[PDB]
Amino acid sequence: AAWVVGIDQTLVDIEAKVDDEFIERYGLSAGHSLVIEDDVAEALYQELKQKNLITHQFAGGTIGNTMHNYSVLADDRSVLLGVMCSNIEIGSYAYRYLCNTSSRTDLNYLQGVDGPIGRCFTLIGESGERTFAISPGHMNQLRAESIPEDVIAGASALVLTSYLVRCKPGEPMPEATMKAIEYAKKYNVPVVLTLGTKFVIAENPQWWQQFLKDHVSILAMNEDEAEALTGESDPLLASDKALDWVDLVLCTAGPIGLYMAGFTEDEAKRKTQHPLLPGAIAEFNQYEFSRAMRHKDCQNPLRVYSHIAPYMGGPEKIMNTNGAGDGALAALLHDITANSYHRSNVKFTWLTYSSLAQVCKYANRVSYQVLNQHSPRLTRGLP
Amino acid sequence: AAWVVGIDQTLVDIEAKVDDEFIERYGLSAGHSLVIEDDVAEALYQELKQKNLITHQFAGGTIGNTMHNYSVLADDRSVLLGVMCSNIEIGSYAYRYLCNTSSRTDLNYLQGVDGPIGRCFTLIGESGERTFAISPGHMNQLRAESIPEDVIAGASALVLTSYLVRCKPGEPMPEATMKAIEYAKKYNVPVVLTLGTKFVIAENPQWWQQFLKDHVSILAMNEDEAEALTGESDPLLASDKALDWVDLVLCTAGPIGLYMAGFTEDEAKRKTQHPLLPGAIAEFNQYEFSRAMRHKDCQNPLRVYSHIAPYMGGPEKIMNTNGAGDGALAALLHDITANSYHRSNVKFTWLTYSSLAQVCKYANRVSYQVLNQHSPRLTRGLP
Ligand SMILES: Nc1ncnc2c1ncn2[C@@H]1O[C@H](COP(=O)(O)OP(=O)(O)O)[C@@H](O)[C@H]1O
Ligand SMILES: Nc1ncnc2c1ncn2[C@@H]1O[C@H](COP(=O)(O)OP(=O)(O)O)[C@@H](O)[C@H]1O
Ligand SMILES: Nc1nc2c(ncn2[C@@H]2O[C@H](CO)[C@@H](O)[C@H]2O)c(=O)[nH]1
Ligand SMILES: Nc1nc2c(ncn2[C@@H]2O[C@H](CO)[C@@H](O)[C@H]2O)c(=O)[nH]1
Ligand SMILES: Nc1nc2c(ncn2[C@@H]2O[C@H](CO)[C@@H](O)[C@H]2O)c(=O)[nH]1
Ligand SMILES: Nc1nc2c(ncn2[C@@H]2O[C@H](CO)[C@@H](O)[C@H]2O)c(=O)[nH]1
Ligand SMILES: [K+]
Ligand SMILES: [K+]
Ligand SMILES: [K+]
Ligand SMILES: [K+]
Ligand SMILES: [K+]
Ligand SMILES: [Mg+2]
Ligand SMILES: [Mg+2]
Repeated sequence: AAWVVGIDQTLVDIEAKVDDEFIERYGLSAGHSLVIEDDVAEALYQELKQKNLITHQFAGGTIGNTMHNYSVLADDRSVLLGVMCSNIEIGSYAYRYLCNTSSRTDLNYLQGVDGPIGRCFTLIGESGERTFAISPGHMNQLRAESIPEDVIAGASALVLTSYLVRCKPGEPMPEATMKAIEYAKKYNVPVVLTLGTKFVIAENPQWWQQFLKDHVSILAMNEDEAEALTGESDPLLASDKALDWVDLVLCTAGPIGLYMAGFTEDEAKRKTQHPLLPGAIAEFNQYEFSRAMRHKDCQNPLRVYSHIAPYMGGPEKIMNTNGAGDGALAALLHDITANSYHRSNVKFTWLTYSSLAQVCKYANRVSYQVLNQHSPRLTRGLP
Repeated sequence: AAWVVGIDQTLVDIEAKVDDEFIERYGLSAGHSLVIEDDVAEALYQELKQKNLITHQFAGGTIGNTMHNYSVLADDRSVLLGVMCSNIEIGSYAYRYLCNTSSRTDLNYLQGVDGPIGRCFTLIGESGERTFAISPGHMNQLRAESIPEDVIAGASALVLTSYLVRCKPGEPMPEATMKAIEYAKKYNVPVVLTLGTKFVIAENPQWWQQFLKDHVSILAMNEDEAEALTGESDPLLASDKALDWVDLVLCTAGPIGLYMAGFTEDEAKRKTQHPLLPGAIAEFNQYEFSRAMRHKDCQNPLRVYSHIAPYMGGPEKIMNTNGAGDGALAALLHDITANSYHRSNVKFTWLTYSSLAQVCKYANRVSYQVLNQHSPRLTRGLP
């Protein structure tokens, strides 16, 4: 009855640990996600195989990962829009993508293409920095016609990544994304945007601010992406600034924990039972126990905030940080879809089922689980 | 480092509720698994579509289900041997099979075939009886050459179903199964056999007894399959009889619960702390807290037994019984693979990591989880 829908560039992650000389030889920069040309991708790939450097291969992609993790956490249906090879051979990257993907992530609406899916070479340097080298293939060949209106109509949210606007001139993926947003507005489905790297956002932060104003209900980002978007180095102030443009903000801050900022109907606010925290906004967590509402659904919207430290107190061992923030987003999507199911099975129009503080606690536990494994994709739910 | 391997006939389950007149019109008998001819399968299928009777479609197959459930429970690798369409189109049954299958069930060793995978029409009658109509396609075209010796060599168990010997004359699947058993014996890998329906076993129980003697370490069955195999209507006596032929028996008994029978080194026996149960074997659970050992690894083998009632006391609602016993088997496979990992990461050579009583408790919880959903395949682990 309730489900979430996402658009991704269909990607398999190919992971390898490499030298600093490896990153330079293929024109990459540490900590970036960069699209590379086909001839560079082949030389890079051939060298990884030649030197037996590939450590893992698995379905990837920001939104693929997030829909996968949602369905693992909720054991409920998500729908992934994107491309898939029209003829899949055994053992191919497309074959692996299907096998790797969560059983409850519906892949029946992927659009056939006459070329390969994307490859993300996830390169870990000696210093521990992570770099993504993207060989797109046909991953940006999703057409607007292939966007099922009915799937978006019944969805609790439409989930997007900023990477979807990055493509070669004339490819249809940006147009397909805007068609899905059109449908979301038609059916009052909240649009979720997660940001992809500070460097990309920094290319044109003002364009992204206007995009958020125009189309986005829920924003997810880490503190560096937030600084690139808003100019605020303080995650709390960056989140508050972004509330000028969206309804609800998830801003993760690594070892500091994570922040949520949103709106609630002033009449319905709920004060916290935790000590009031100091910050750039004094006592910002005063109404942490409130549930989130879209701004338009409030007569007297009150801004509310929450912060929660990592599930992991102290410097407990991190196996691999890749994907931790997107895991926090998957927890939020679970709470939002739970609210949709509880509404159909029936006052104030809520956005989340739980309070900001409760959603933050859940997101923190999910992030921890992702930190304790190599993949950005969970394959079992929380204990 | 540790994994389990299974051989299945690659099958998608197509489920429908139908009338008693439907079962007769296609030559079926309630409660059976029957192979049907291609022209009958097409008429049966066309009628299910015409009358919009299909309620669910999902990857099926006894061993596919069990490898899937193992990997969901353990969040560890299983390997599935079998066939797969060589060219997979989007939306096809082969495409669905790959998407449905657990992320940690390795499907990279499936053998290409130039025809369709199997279809199991799972038909639920008005009276609640379940019938399986099998359209094999190329599911029995697995060749012995396609059995990876290295995969079996490092496995904690080779898992088979009695259905693997059912095929058309001249098809290679029986020979491929015997090749895998050959490798299992070569590397001292225990062979697991689960029985598929009382009616099939009853066709030649003595052949199955000799097969078990010759090749099988671990036997899994329900009480009706056990009666067909052994002639014993009492599940405890049927399990004890089967210990004449195998090392360890899992005999499930529906609302009565389930039984385990095995061997332990007499010196290493552990007495229970539960009240001694009456039965056809007096105080049969006296050494319930012992771990299981293969008979050949005992100098003084002692027969040990355990019984555990259902996790569900009382007549609590059952959503769908399909697959509950095979879920219990997946729990046992988890405990056996855990023992293999704990051995490599290091006395008596054990078969299970836990006692019979503990394995029975775990198997009962898994069965309950399968009873509380429609599919025989779990998509999330235990809480
Ligand atoms: N170094 C760390 N120590 C403890 N917790 C961490 C650490 N890095 C990430 N986390 C947890 O994972 C969450 C998301 O991490 P973050 O690095 O902010 O996201 P991203 O994956 O987007 O870079 C954090 O809110 C925190 O709970
Ligand atoms: N009617 C029932 N009531 C309670 N528990 C059940 C029932 N049917 C099955 N179970 C549970 O599921 C387990 C396996 O069920 P069973 O019907 O024996 O296996 P199969 O699926 O092979 O027919 C049982 O041991 C029991 O724990
Ligand atoms: N959609 C998409 N995901 C990306 C891109 N670059 C990196 N990622 C993914 O980001 C994930 C880590 O957060 C990896 O699984 C990558 O596949 C990109 O250009 N597009
Ligand atoms: N997200 C958000 N929307 C606002 C805010 N103030 C006004 N709006 C809405 O944004 C539009 C600009 O007037 C109108 O639809 C307003 O209702 C704000 O602080 N945050
Ligand atoms: N391998 C195999 N599984 C079967 C057969 N008949 C029924 N099943 C499966 O048994 C399961 C229920 O226990 C279903 O998922 C069916 O697909 C058969 O002939 N072969
Ligand atoms: N499973 C099992 N094997 C046995 C039993 N008794 C003897 N064997 C073995 O079966 C073979 C027949 O002698 C030999 O390998 C014996 O060690 C028994 O009760 N159960
Ligand atoms: K991000
Ligand atoms: K990770
Ligand atoms: K899958
Ligand atoms: K059975
Ligand atoms: K079931
Ligand atoms: Mg990080
Ligand atoms: Mg049953």
